[PDB]
Amino acid sequence: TIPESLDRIKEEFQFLQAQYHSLKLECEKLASEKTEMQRHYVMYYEMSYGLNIEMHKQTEIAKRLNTICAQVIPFLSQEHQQQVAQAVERAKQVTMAELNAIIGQQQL
Amino acid sequence: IPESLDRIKEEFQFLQAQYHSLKLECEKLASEKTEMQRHYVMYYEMSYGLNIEMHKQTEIAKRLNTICAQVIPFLSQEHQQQVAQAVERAKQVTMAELNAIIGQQQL
Amino acid sequence: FTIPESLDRIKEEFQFLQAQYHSLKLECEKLASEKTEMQRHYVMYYEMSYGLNIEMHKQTEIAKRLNTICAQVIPFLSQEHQQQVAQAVERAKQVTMAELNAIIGQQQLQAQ
Amino acid sequence: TIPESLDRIKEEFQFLQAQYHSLKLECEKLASEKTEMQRHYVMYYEMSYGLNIEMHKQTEIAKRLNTICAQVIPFLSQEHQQQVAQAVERAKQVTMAELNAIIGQQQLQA
Repeated sequence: TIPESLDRIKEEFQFLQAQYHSLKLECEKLASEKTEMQRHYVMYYEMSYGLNIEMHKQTEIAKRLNTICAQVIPFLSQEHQQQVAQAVERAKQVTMAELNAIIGQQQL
Repeated sequence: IPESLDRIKEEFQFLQAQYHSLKLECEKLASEKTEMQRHYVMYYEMSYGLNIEMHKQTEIAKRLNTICAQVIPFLSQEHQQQVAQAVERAKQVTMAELNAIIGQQQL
Repeated sequence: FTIPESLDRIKEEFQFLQAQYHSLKLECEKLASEKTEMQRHYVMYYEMSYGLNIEMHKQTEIAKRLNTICAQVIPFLSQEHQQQVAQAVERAKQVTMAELNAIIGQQQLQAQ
Repeated sequence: TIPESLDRIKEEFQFLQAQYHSLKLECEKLASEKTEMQRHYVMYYEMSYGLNIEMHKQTEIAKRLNTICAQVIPFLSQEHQQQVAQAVERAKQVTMAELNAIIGQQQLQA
């Protein structure tokens, strides 16, 4: 009709307007979340890089030390060689037990 | 009257345009946040998985130092000199070396 | 934005307009009746105007004839008497408003 | 439901406009006409009155004249009475032809 159509238009307006509102807040939350996520992302990236360097360094040092020991072993007594062989053998034996054990020692 | 209906129609176009644009931008934002959440997760478990190996290598290193230091006084006086210098040579890493290894590992 | 203050404007103006259309319609609808009354009264008074005209001319001519008669047959009578009749004729052709009022009042109250 | 309703409003508003316009027209024309009929009504009312008066006058005069003619009838000749009675009977008798004729005369006269 005519007086019932004019109310229909305003009703539709209030509804649509509400939609734009909720959408706006919802998108604001997306700005916040995306930003925070970005911060954390870059953070753990830098972590990955910096730790990768260290890991590589320690691997290298270890390799070197093993070279020294392996090339300095024959310059020893037989009874010694028999011992340092297994000593080196277990020095390269590292388990998650010891691992997390010293992890907590590091964090505390 | 007729100059007032067009206010309704035009303002409506204005509003729906706004809502449409905001919808588009918002969907783009969902895609973005989800994508960098994926990236974040990836680099998180990167951090963890690398940290494990790092501490592992550190521990191996300390142990090796222990042996090569405790089997050093059972060594020769002219030899202990060589081995000590060698130990202090091994625990010494400059950026050039690590660079040279990084390049070597990614090909 | 003033979309809600604009939406009710057209409502107000609408019912305003249709109110005017209503009032105008009843006014015109009455105007038809009044007009038909004017017309009817007109045809009545026209018809009666004509019908009365015929009678007026008739009685005019009758009176004329009768005066012609009385004057023409005036000298064919007594000498002392024609001077009386000659006066009766004068007072006859003289009609006063009082007499009129009398005749009308007689004519319309015998109509009841 | 929006772009199909706005045009509906505009359309029916134009409709209403047209309606009121036609009505306004008929109203004006009815004012003019009703005045035209009221005027005629007045004119022929005044005419009715003005003719009524004169008719009544003539009828009264005729009545009196008949009275006189009846009164002096016995004072005339016995041979004449039988003529003047007939004369009066002919006078108070008007046919539509005489009406027609004299109306014609009074008209083409002035």
